[PDB]
Amino acid sequence: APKAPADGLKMDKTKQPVVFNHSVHKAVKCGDCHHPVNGKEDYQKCATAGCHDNMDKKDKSAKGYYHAMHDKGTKFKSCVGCHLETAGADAAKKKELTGCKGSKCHS
Ligand code: HEM
Ligand code: HEM
Ligand code: HEM
Ligand code: HEM
Repeated sequence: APKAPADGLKMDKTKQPVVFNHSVHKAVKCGDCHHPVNGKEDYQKCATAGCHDNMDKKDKSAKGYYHAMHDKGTKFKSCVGCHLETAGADAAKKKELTGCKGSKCHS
């Protein structure tokens, strides 16, 4: 099977890069993130050409990179969407896990 990479990976397609740590996410199935495409979990980088390669942050299509990391109501939970559910009503966790600045994603 594909193996989880080391912690400390940088997502740096944008001027607001974010560090992603697989170990913290080990209770999430791999294929919730590396989701099926044409019936097979796809482990390519998310912004591979033909994937989430649209770097317009207002785009809401299946190519919109920002959309795939931030929005609710998506077919697979996004970073922010899952974090909102995790934080629940806890305001401190909302800031830490979902804040647009001063959060664990963005300084
Ligand atoms: C589950 C144990 C699991 C596996 C296996 C896995 C693999 C994996 C690989 C091989 C990479 C590197 C891709 C590359 O070629 O650079 C990678 C990268 C990311 N992953 Fe992952 N991953 C597993 C689990 C999870 C889970 C549960 C999530 C979502 C909460 C997730 C997310 C990511 C992200 C984001 C990246 C970086 C990709 C990018 O920036 O394009 N992974 N993973
Ligand atoms: C990389 C780990 C990665 C992430 C993160 C990601 C997220 C993502 C979301 C949140 C959706 C749902 C969007 C919605 O509006 O419903 C989604 C959907 C699709 N993706 Fe994706 N995706 C990641 C990786 C990849 C890769 C590597 C590809 C291209 C091979 C890709 C493609 C697509 C496609 C197509 C969709 C729509 C799927 C469907 O409707 O069944 N994603 N992704
Ligand atoms: C989407 C690519 C994504 C990112 C980015 C991300 C980041 C992230 C950070 C920065 C933390 C805090 C710990 C750390 O520094 O690593 C964190 C914590 C949790 N996450 Fe996450 N996360 C992304 C995606 C997802 C998805 C899609 C889910 C749920 C399906 C998820 C869940 C969690 C959980 C649970 C934690 C731990 C929360 C806590 O309070 O410690 N993340 N993630
Ligand atoms: C709060 C809802 C919030 C905002 C607003 C926000 C903005 C933001 C911007 C402007 C970018 C850059 C987009 C571009 O193309 O210029 C960006 C990028 C990423 N973000 Fe974000 N972001 C908000 C919150 C969060 C949170 C809480 C997380 C982590 C759960 C997160 C994650 C990401 C990821 C991943 C990226 C892409 C990093 C990269 O590849 O450079 N955002 N965000």
